[PDB]
Amino acid sequence: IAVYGPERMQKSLRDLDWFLRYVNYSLVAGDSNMILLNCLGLREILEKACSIDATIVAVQEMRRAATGYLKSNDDKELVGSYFDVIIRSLNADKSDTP
Amino acid sequence: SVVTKAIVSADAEARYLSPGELDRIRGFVSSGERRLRVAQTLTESRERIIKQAGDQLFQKRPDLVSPGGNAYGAERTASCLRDLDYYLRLVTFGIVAGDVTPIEEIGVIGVKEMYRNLEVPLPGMVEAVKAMKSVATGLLSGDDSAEVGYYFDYLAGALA
Amino acid sequence: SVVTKAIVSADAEARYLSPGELDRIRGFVSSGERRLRVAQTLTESRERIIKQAGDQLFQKRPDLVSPGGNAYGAERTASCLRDLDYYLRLVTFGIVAGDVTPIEEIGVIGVKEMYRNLEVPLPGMVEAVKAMKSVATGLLSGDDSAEVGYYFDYLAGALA
Amino acid sequence: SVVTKAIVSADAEARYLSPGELDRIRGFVSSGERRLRVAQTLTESRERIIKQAGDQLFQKRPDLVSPGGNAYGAERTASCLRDLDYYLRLVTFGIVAGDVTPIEEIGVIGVKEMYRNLEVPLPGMVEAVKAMKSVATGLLSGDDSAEVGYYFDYLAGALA
Amino acid sequence: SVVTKAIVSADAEARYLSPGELDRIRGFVSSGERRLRVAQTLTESRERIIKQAGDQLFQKRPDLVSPGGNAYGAERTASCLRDLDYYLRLVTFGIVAGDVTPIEEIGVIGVKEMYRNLEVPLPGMVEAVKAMKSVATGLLSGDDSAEVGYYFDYLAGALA
Amino acid sequence: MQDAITSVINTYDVQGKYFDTSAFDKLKAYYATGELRVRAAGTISANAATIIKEASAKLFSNQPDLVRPGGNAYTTRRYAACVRDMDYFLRYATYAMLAGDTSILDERVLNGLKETYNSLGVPISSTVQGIQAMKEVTGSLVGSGAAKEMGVYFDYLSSGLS
Amino acid sequence: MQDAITSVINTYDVQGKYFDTSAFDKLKAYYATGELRVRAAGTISANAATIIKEASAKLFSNQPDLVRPGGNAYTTRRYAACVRDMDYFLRYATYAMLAGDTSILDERVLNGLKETYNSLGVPISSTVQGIQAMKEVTGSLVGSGAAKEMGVYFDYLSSGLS
Amino acid sequence: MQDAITSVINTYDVQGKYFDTSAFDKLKAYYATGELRVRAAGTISANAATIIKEASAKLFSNQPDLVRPGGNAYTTRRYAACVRDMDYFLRYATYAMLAGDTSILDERVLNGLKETYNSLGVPISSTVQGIQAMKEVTGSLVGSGAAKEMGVYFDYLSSGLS
Amino acid sequence: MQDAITSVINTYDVQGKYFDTSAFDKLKAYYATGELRVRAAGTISANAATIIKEASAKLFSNQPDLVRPGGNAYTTRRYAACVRDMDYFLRYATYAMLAGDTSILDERVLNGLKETYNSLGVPISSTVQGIQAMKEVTGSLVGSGAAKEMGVYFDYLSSGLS
Amino acid sequence: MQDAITSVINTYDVQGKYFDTSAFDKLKAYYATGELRVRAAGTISANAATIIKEASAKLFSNQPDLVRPGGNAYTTRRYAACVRDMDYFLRYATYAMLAGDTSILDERVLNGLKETYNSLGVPISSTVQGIQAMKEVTGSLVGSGAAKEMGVYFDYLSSGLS
Amino acid sequence: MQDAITSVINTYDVQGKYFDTSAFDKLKAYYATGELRVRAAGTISANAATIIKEASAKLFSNQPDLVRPGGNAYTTRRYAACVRDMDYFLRYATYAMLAGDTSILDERVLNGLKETYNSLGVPISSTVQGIQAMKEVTGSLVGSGAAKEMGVYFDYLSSGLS
Ligand SMILES: CCC1=C(C)/C(=C/C2=NC(=C\c3[nH]c(/C=C4\NC(=O)[C@H](C)[C@H]4CC)c(C)c3CCC(=O)O)/C(CCC(=O)O)=C2C)NC1=O
Ligand SMILES: CCC1=C(C)/C(=C/C2=NC(=C\c3[nH]c(/C=C4\NC(=O)[C@H](C)[C@H]4CC)c(C)c3CCC(=O)O)/C(CCC(=O)O)=C2C)NC1=O
Ligand SMILES: CCC1=C(C)/C(=C/C2=NC(=C\c3[nH]c(/C=C4\NC(=O)[C@H](C)[C@H]4CC)c(C)c3CCC(=O)O)/C(CCC(=O)O)=C2C)NC1=O
Ligand SMILES: CCC1=C(C)/C(=C/C2=NC(=C\c3[nH]c(/C=C4\NC(=O)[C@H](C)[C@H]4CC)c(C)c3CCC(=O)O)/C(CCC(=O)O)=C2C)NC1=O
Ligand SMILES: CCC1=C(C)/C(=C/C2=NC(=C\c3[nH]c(/C=C4\NC(=O)[C@H](C)[C@H]4CC)c(C)c3CCC(=O)O)/C(CCC(=O)O)=C2C)NC1=O
Ligand SMILES: CCC1=C(C)/C(=C/C2=NC(=C\c3[nH]c(/C=C4\NC(=O)[C@H](C)[C@H]4CC)c(C)c3CCC(=O)O)/C(CCC(=O)O)=C2C)NC1=O
Ligand SMILES: CCC1=C(C)/C(=C/C2=NC(=C\c3[nH]c(/C=C4\NC(=O)[C@H](C)[C@H]4CC)c(C)c3CCC(=O)O)/C(CCC(=O)O)=C2C)NC1=O
Repeated sequence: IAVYGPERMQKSLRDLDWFLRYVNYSLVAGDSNMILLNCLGLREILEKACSIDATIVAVQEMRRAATGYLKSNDDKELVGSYFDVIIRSLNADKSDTP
Repeated sequence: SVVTKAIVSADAEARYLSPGELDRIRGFVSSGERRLRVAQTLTESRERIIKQAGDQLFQKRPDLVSPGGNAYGAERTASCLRDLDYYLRLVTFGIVAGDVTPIEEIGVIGVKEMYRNLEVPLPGMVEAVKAMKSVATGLLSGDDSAEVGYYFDYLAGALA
Repeated sequence: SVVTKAIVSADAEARYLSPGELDRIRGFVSSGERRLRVAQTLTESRERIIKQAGDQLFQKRPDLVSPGGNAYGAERTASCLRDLDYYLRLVTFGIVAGDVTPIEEIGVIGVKEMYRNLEVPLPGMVEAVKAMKSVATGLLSGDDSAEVGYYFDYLAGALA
Repeated sequence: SVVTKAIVSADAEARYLSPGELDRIRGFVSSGERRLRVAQTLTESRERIIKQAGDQLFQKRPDLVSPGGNAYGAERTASCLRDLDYYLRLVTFGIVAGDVTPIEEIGVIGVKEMYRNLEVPLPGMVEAVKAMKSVATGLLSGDDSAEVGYYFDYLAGALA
Repeated sequence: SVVTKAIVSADAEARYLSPGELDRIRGFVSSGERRLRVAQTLTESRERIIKQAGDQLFQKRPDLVSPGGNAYGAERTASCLRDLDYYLRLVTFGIVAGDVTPIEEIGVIGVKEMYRNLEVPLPGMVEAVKAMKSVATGLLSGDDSAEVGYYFDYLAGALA
Repeated sequence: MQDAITSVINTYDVQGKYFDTSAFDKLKAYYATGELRVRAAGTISANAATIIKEASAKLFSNQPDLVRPGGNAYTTRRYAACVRDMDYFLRYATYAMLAGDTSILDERVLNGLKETYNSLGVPISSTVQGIQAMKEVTGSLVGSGAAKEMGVYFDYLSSGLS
Repeated sequence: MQDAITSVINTYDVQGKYFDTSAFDKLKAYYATGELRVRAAGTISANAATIIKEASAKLFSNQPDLVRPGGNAYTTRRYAACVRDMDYFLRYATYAMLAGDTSILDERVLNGLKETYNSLGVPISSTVQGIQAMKEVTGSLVGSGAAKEMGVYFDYLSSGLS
Repeated sequence: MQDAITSVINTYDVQGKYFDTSAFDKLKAYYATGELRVRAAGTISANAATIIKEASAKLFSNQPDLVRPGGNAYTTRRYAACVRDMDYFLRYATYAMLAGDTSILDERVLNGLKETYNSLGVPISSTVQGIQAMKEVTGSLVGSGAAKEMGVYFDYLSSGLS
Repeated sequence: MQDAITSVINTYDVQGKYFDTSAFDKLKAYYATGELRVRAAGTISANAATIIKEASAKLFSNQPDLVRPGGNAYTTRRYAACVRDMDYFLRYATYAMLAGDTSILDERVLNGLKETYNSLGVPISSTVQGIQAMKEVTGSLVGSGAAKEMGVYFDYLSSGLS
Repeated sequence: MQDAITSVINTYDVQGKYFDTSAFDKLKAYYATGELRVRAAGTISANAATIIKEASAKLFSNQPDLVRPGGNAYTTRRYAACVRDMDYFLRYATYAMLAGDTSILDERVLNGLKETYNSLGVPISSTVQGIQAMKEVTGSLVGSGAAKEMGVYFDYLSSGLS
Repeated sequence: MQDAITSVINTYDVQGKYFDTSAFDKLKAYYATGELRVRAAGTISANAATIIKEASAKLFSNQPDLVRPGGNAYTTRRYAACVRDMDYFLRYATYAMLAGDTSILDERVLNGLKETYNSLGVPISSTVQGIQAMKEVTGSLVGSGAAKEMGVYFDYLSSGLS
């Protein structure tokens, strides 16, 4: 935390809250399209002042946590897909953004 | 090339070459000898340029040859250096042609989605071509260096 | 203009200027001194050029100033010579511009419609601009005469 | 009318009317007196043509005025006769115009959608138009009957 | 500005500038440098002036920050001090302009209706401006403070 | 568009009435005038280029400013655009004369033209003077009756540009 | 109506920023050229009638058809209105030069001027020629630097009209 | 669009004049700066991504509300649109600097921009702040004289939006 | 366009917070009516032609002058255009009912409707009456529970015209 | 102007008929709603300045760009102009509500407002947001029944601007 | 559509090799011939009208039956088509001479032309004779050194049509 800085830490926390909030919004809307589109260019924004591996680990952690509370196979797989879209977009932007 | 673009532009309006177009072709053919000098000097020292281009690329971005990187492995690093060789050869072709249309037709159109299929990071490509530009402009004189570096900056912008 | 042409060519496909476009702009601004010298000579000698060109045109084609002709009369001969002054001014404009764009935008678009609305014979205009090319390139040196002749010859072909 | 068709055909081509078109207007205005007489004959006999056409239609198609029919009832039969009156007026307009353009603008465009929204059978309309054709062409002479019959034929084809 | 005001006065009378406006403009441009220094003095130490003036205002009128007052709360107090910042910037604009035209145009026209919609007490604004004037005249040296006071005076008269 | 026959058909269709004596008189009037209209139309079609030449020469002789540097008709392109406008005015005046009605002049020439000239900076007074010159030139070639008839539509164009 | 100082004030107000070094540089440049501007404005004010007389004479000599019958400057009232317009152009060019900005030209002179002249029938090219006549006449009286300064405003008027 | 050469050609074409000494002085002055302009344009083409990135960083640091919820940069989509507009402004400033005239800035960028942004909800003031950030970044990379020249066009864009 | 879900999501996204109790209440209310609204939309989709038939019959019985000469619906073309407009209103009311929002009505109907009906001379009051007639017919066809939901959007259209 | 009773009177006058059952039903509907209209009108007249205050505060909180430097509402003058426009909108919406017809909104407010705003540079989107803010502010004050009646007139103003 | 430079670029890129000394010499040859190529192209652009004049005259002189009724060129349409074919052939020959390669003839001239003439029945012999008529004349105007260069391209067109 100390080397990362307060401003970057605020950005990281609000971004985790952001991922969770669009997961909720996508579940309500019925399509994960907002997550997909807002993640199809996020990696190159993040790389210089962020760790993409750290972000992928964080999104996997939220996926596991949210899957924990559901206690239903279909709900678990649906939320897992809505987090897999984040992971997949981050992995797809290994080269530049489309 | 300059002649080809001028001919295409004239053919677009179904007309002859304009006095300005004849002048631009005249300027191109007048300085062709210096372009040949530049291309010959770049070609003669290709293996150096490639080797230390890889050197600054890998020292500036150790993660590429770090485990999990795109360039890890002898074969994958060899393909890295071969891509650098391709682009140096394309730059020499552009020097000869007097414009960047060989770079366009060979190695720019569709480069992004190709390196998307290859997982190849485009910032890594930009750093590699910038190292190539620094070295090549270093071997050449400043008057040459400016026009040689313009093609490399073009390639870097295309990859970026 | 050459610069404007390069900029619009770059802007068409949404990019910064290519090395070839920068090279042609560099060549254009490198030739500014001779362009200004030639335009200065033509402006300095506008009266002499128009006088001699009108004389040669009217001697070669007496029917224009013959009764029943288009240029018959002092006022119509004055209009005839005023047109030559117009086109000499446009040629100087195109010389400083580096291309025939001012010439075309001022005195080539719709010129056939205009001269058909005036009963002005197009072959007469071709002969007039050819004579004015001869007179003008007579004054200028060998290297500059060719590049002025390119402009005059474009204008002649445009009228023809 | 004929003049309007010729003028719009020339206008959409950015040209003056051709001599063939001017011959069209000449021949059309030559036959003006006959067309006016035909229209006057039909206009003076409107009330009799409506009743005879209605009688012929209902005798040929008793279903329309039969119980459960579309024209069954006094008001519906009156509306039927009113439609016949409209189309007779339209035929007179087309006669004076020299083409089916008034019939097409006032009575043909959207007629099928109209009568579908009014659950009015189209075969009944065609039979009514044929009946009115018979009644109206009965009055006129052979040459005038041949002219009016074609307007009624266009109406019948439009309704079918 | 002084120049704009003189031009407007001349235009209202449809006359060129007389020696009076011309030499007052000469005086204004001669004294522009010291006006720039005075503006720099207030610009460099703006936050000191704002904080001191806010403190003095709340001392004189503690009811503004008291419960039920308009400045109650940290956010509303911040908005108060931001308004004071606005007016300080406008006063520096007036100093560099040499006239109260920027102050009047940006912050005096419609100030009553705006502060009425916000329910801001105009008298409280008056003591705020007076506190700002006291501080600014404190920082400035000698005659300079004089003219600065004038601007503040105008602003106070503008708001009361 | 709308012509005299179509105009009568429309005015009797709106009110729902059949043709009466007055309508037949109007139709007969148009039918009688038709032959003269066709002769005039052919004459103007054959001589349109000459009419434009003479009217343009008249206008630019009276107002040389329009073709000198700084004038609206100063270039080959702006001059050609001017003579194109005059050609269109003449052709549509011929169309309206042949139709017998001024509907085409409204919908197809004048609807939006004056705002177009205000945006472009075209002098509309000079344009109306050129239209009047076209009227004067056309009348001599068409004769007295066709001159009155075509002057009706030329004046309609001039007043519409106003 | 904004001068250079007002323009800087506005570009700093719209950003909400206080003045910094660049703004002081711009205002210092204006204060440096202010003395030249004031001297030129005084010279033009003292010699305004002479400038108008010389320029009107030159224009009517180059285009004599204006003051002859059938020209737009043929009557006492129209000649008076012509020299009145030249007085406008000179006075407002003096204002724009003193302010250092061409805003007063888009703002009090050239707005709707083309439409006004086109409605009146005033020649535009001839008016541009008169504006030049004033430019060459004024340059000689004001000297080389003041002529270079006033030329931008005279050319502004000419380009706006043309 | 037009460059300095075309601007001089037009200002002498509307007047019906050949190039005089002042015109050749202006053309020579433009030709003198051509190599500097080409060098600056090539440098900015080489460093466009760096300039856009660091200027966007400066803007979003000084305007944190833009990227927070409710701000007009709050999503990756909306952020990407912002940085594309930044690329627009830098590219057209480079074009204008190379041409030597602000005609392209008014024609292809500034015209209709405020209306488009008002329709979209974009904050014009923050866009001006981003443009000033562009100017600050670009000056260091291009050097003193090129910084003055390119800052002229960034100021023109800012004043057009402001 | 928007729907109820998009409106709620944007309301809570611009603030930056998760769905509160009111959000879940609105979503529950929207979802509860969903099956009734889908049944109504299917009934209207299968039976649009009928609804248009009785609605137009009621309108033209209440106002016969519309379909008599001199009425805006007196022609086969204008009658067809009238019933086509009725079909637009029915279909867009169905779209809005399914969306739960009136955004589609503002975007794709009311934008340009007043200009259209004022240019064409269509009576706006009679159009409001026709929309009301479609309201009663649709309510009779789809049941009272769906009748209220559809009448909300029919009333929106009616108040948009008048 | 015109209200609901005058609307019925005018349609029956143009048709030249005495009142039928439908006219009396419309009049009875207006008489039923009139007392609620009067209550709402008195409520809004009492709380006009308040309603304007919260609506403007809400709009400038949702769109802080307007009041900040470089925003259309950034000046004492421009802010006061915005508040004046909002007061006009509220008063004329109250007039329309009490009348039962939106004709006064068409004539006094909407006929010319779009062109005025487009020439002034006012953002029409933000103005529609301000009208919606007034709508939702006044709905809580007038009560649900009166809120439903006032909403149609606020929607009418919003659609007229859009 | 490739010149000599692009031709060697492609022949070296396809094998994946860098330029050799022989490649540099072959480039040197074209760079040396470029000036005479440009001069020949300029003279050809100058006289293209004249070569078309004489080529049509000579072709219709040596073969009489084409212009006469029943001939391959017997119409004003077919006459214009034939002269246009000569114009396009000569322009493309000039293009190929500038480029120094015959690829442009394949990719814009012989691309579908041969079977087009076969379906149209155009006599290949007459076209080939026209090509000799064109080149034997153009060689005189361009000079022997440029004549031999134009010869290969004209012969290539002949062999393609043959
Ligand atoms: C839900 C859809 C969505 C997300 C998440 C999103 C994130 C996002 N984070 C940003 C900044 C940032 N984001 C981060 C890092 C954070 N980023 C996270 O993925 C990590 C968990 C974490 C660090 C480990 C940092 C350090 C910044 C500061 C600016 C920079 O990186 O250059 C920005 C650029 C705008 C700004 O500078 O404020 C975006 C667009 N945008 C979206 O439309
Ligand atoms: C002349 C036009 C042209 C180009 C440019 C081109 C690039 C190219 N590089 C490839 C492999 C590769 N290229 C690279 C190099 C990249 N990855 C590293 O991180 C660096 C950042 C960067 C080089 C500086 C690597 C690591 C591979 C191996 C990828 C794989 O095998 O999946 C491949 C896959 C096919 C093969 O290797 O034979 C292509 C097509 N091909 C072309 O026909
Ligand atoms: C700057 C672009 C430009 C050009 C070129 C131009 C040409 C031009 N030439 C004109 C007349 C004329 N032009 C000519 C010249 C022709 N007579 C002979 O046939 C010769 C072959 C030939 C001259 C070499 C003559 C004789 C007239 C007088 C015709 C007349 O007034 O009846 C006119 C009409 C002037 C008027 O209103 O009286 C124009 C506009 N105008 C322009 O704005
Ligand atoms: C000038 C162009 C035009 C036409 C043609 C036209 C026809 C028309 N016919 C109508 C009704 C009718 N039309 C008919 C006629 C049908 N009955 C039988 O089935 C026959 C097949 C057929 C006649 C031969 C009948 C019976 C009605 C009354 C039906 C109803 O009550 O809706 C109506 C409904 C309003 C009214 O009754 O006045 C129209 C508008 N309207 C126009 O503006
Ligand atoms: C979904 C958005 C949309 C709307 C709203 C719309 C309405 C619309 N109605 C039109 C015509 C028309 N609309 C009507 C409407 C009828 N007149 C009667 O009096 C009734 C009161 C009323 C309906 C109950 C009529 C009669 C016309 C023909 C007008 C004419 O052609 O002169 C037209 C002109 C184009 C055409 O004729 O097809 C439009 C654009 N179009 C659209 O794309
Ligand atoms: C550049 C010229 C200019 C000025 C001056 C200006 C004043 C101004 N004052 C405001 C609010 C305010 N202004 C004040 C200041 C008051 N507090 C105490 O009562 C004092 C009597 C007084 C200051 C001495 C306060 C407390 C508010 C907040 C009111 C609220 O939040 O409702 C606001 C609204 C800010 C927003 O909505 O975000 C503006 C625009 N606007 C301008 O464009
Ligand atoms: C740019 C490359 C190119 C060219 C030049 C070309 C020419 C060409 N000539 C055509 C007809 C024609 N071509 C010719 C010319 C032929 N007949 C005789 O005069 C001569 C032997 C010979 C001249 C070389 C003629 C006379 C016609 C019209 C006769 C017909 O209808 O068959 C056509 C058919 C379509 C049309 O004319 O609009 C084409 C496409 N096509 C191309 O892709």
